[PDB]
Amino acid sequence: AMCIPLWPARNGNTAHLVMCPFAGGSSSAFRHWQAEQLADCALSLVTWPGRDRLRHLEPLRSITQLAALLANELEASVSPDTPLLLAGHSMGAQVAFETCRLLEQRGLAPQGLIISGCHAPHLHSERQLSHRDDADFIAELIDIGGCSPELRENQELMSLFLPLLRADFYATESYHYDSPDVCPPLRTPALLLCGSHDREASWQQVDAWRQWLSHVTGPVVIDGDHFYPIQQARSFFTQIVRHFPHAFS
Repeated sequence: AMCIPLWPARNGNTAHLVMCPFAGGSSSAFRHWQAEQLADCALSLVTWPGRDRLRHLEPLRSITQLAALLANELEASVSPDTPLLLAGHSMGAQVAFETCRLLEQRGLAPQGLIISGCHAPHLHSERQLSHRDDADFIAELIDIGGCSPELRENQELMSLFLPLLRADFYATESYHYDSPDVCPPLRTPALLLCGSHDREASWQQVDAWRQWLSHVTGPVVIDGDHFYPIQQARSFFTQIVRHFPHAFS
């Protein structure tokens, strides 16, 4: 399964929040979330094929391919009686959006979509990595914030990580539409989140998601940098719960 549980539901809550991770983010990226359940919904993290317990698979190189895998899994595994919330940050926002698109088409719209820290699909990120050689690629990764310079000093780590990181960044950078009118807007209620000091996604880049979303609140600004879903988890989940009161009973 792509989805791995992080929180069980508690206090009788029936909602299930499914989180799509960062580009190159890993299992370990979200241990901080497992340390303390901040809301009563069940909470699962999506694993891209090619790493963690799915390392026996080749990494996919397309946002829409990831979304098709995830939409099928959720359609098979989530009871239609379960209020479903789809969330994603950075590249995960693109997968969450496209997954929501497929579920919505199928008559299985989730109760909510949370788009965090990501430019809209008709835009390109101002940071671009896929054209760079390995040294430059890693320097961008370090600049983003979730990568040790130790990676540069070990060809074996580089041979392990770079195909995964490069696959992720190719996927998220090649993901682009010429115009919002290429698809009908999504009707699933949506929340836009962005960070006050997030260098990967400005308020304007996230606000542009309103071209694709019929029922949207935000951007709601969380005080933090690109890692605010982790470093400011309390604000992150507070804003999610607040904006989806139906789904949290």
